[PDB]
Amino acid sequence: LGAKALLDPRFRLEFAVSVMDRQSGNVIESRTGSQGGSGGEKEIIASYVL
Amino acid sequence: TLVDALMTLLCANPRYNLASTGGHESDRDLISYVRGVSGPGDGGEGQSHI
Repeated sequence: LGAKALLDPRFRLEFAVSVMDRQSGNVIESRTGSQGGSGGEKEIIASYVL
Repeated sequence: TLVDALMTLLCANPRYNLASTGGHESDRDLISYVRGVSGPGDGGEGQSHI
């Protein structure tokens, strides 16, 4: 991992997903690391981002 | 989660939520079940996720 961090651009960032309300810019829910979510939770996020 | 609860009894080091990653890795600890941590809360100090 380290020898990726030190020489490759796209390994210097952690990615995260957030949910925002139309009527409010306040976070409704944001997820990264320790998903702790059912299998069905994953596949939605997957398909939508892709 | 029900199956995870049962699995804590039969195993030396049961891998919780295994079927989420097709056999790759486990995501959840043991304590969060006791704490009833309903997913990862929002970063605005949260406390609504436990």
